[PDB]
Amino acid sequence: AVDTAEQVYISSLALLKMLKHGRAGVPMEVMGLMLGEFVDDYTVRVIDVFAMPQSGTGVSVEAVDPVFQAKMLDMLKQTGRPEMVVGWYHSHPGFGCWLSGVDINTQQSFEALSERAVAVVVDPIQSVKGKVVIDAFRLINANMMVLGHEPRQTTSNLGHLNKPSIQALIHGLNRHYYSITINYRKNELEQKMLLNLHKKSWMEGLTLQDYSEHCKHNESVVKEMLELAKNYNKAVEEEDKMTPEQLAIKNVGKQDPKRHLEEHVDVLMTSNIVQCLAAMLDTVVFK
Amino acid sequence: TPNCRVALRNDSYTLHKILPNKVDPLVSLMMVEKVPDSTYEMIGGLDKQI
Amino acid sequence: EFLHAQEEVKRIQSIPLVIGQFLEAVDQNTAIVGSTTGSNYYVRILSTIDRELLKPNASVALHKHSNALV
Amino acid sequence: AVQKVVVHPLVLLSVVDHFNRIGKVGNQKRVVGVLLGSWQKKVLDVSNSFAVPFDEDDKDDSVWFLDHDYLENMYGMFKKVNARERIVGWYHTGPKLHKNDIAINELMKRYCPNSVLVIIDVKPKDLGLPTEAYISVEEVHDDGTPTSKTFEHVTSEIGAEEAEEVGVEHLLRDIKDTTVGTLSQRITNQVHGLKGLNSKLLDIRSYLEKVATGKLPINHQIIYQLQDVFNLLPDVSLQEFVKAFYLKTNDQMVVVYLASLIRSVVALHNLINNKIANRDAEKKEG
Ligand SMILES: [Zn+2]
Repeated sequence: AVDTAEQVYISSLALLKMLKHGRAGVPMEVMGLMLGEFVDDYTVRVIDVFAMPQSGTGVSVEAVDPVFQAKMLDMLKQTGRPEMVVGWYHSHPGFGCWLSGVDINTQQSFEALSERAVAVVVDPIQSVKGKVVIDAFRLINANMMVLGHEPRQTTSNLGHLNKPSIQALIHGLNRHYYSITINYRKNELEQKMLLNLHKKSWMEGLTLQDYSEHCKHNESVVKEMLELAKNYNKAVEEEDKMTPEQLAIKNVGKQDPKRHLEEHVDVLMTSNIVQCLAAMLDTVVFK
Repeated sequence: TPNCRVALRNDSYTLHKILPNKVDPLVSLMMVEKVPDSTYEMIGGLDKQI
Repeated sequence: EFLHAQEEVKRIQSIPLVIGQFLEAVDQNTAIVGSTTGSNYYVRILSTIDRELLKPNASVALHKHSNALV
Repeated sequence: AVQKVVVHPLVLLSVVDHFNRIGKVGNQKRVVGVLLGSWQKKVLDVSNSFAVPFDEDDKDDSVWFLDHDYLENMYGMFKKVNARERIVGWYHTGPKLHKNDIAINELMKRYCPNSVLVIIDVKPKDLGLPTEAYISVEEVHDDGTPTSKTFEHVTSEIGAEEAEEVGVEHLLRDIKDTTVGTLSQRITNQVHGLKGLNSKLLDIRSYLEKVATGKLPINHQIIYQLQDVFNLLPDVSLQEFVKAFYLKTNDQMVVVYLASLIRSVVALHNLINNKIANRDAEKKEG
């Protein structure tokens, strides 16, 4: 009768509702509630994520309106599907992820009212390059002071999916709460239709990018390649032959030998091949 | 070690690494590094001060 | 994955960020730079940047979070 | 006066969410909800949406019901939590639409003046077929035909802003198709760029074989709308010939002398170093 290793099943539209609401008010700590379904002991799912109307207080238990939620939940019973909340979320743009002074209290109020109520922290100012630092957490009780926390029993995936970094284990890990693993519920009827409407172009794959700027682009690159070739000429004729293998390894440039020599040459080669082949095909097709 | 700079972690304020060479910012004014500008015989007349 | 790695290093460095100044160099792939908001830092460099460009205390680029040489 | 719409991917999967919500007991095979919008100048943009319970009797195909109190509640909640997003129209699924969509639209134009609909395709997702949109127009028909509605089409697109693509890219993680490809993605772009061409040719081939073969009253509009394509395409002449070999020589010879010289000498320099490195360890192993 204890936890081992839970797994949070998030949906594709769940995280999309998380990023847009987090990006919406960035300097005002957006705050909403997480709605899912406890399917068994140690797997938990969430498909539908709604937001909450915020207040002057901010992320707290007071911004959670009870009469708005039950009015909202009742109207969701007839449209879509009725279910019970399984947690909450908030946004910490000022730092990474850890449970704040009042985040731990509203966690206690939710796991006393609901069952376990996993809290999700999303940093909207970090989800920028190609990755998101979304993490969820779960409070452990203070009664297990003589037993080691995270009662893992039959699992070896816990070394994966994140290790606790120095910016995480300073605030509350692992003595207050613990981390949890989250995977992505990918399936068909969602994934291929997202790709075919985002990264897909029908009329664009056969255009010609008319040759005012096209052959013009094949001229500014020849000059800088020539100077690199003359610089490549300068090093190859030079040929220091006193202690060569140490002089080569302590004096690297990472731009002379083959870095700036074939990079643009490859780019100019592929572009005119694509351009001429698309030019030849339309001459085969169009009369 | 006197005037020993160290790398401090910016989260827990823990030591990271003993740092190398001592405090010398703005040595661009220092160490002129160019030896020839003028010879000795182009002064003349002031040999006592020399 | 090698093409993912080139794209990763490309988009890691073309974002709005602060401008700092080179101060000193420890060794290969680690240097001592400080911001223009004071409070001298200690970060790593990227291997793209030519090492024969920071002898003086010249203006460099610093990330907001990693605060590394960009 | 709508140029084109550009709804995020948030409602796209949603409908499929709500279609997955109803499919346990639902025998309607269509999902009709309410589209939200933020009408800026002339281009349209959708961020959010919601659904509403809707059934339609297949007998007499003219009987529908919409819950407006649920519309008046949930929209007022959305404006309360987010005072940016407002009503712009509605949506349904299924390519074959039922003929009450005029009756849906004429009622809820008391909400939105420039009311607009978007059709998504939940089951067809194999060929190239994104979302589709119409516009609410009330004219006679053309000039000499009886009066009608004549749903006019507005072009569509799937835009994608910042701070959702990182949520998009991190959910893909399967092929991910990086930008400018190394000559193999571009050929596939021309393959399925042309697999969409003959598909439209085959589709319009089945159209002309049923537009006269005695089926329905031919549209005088579409008659000259097809005629100005065939005798307006360009042909070959002498001027096209002398110009093509002029610039094809120019577009080739650079790639000739860049590939055949620069890539060649590098491989020779790579030959020199390893054969020296092969013979230096060989002369000094023993
Ligand atoms: Zn918080």
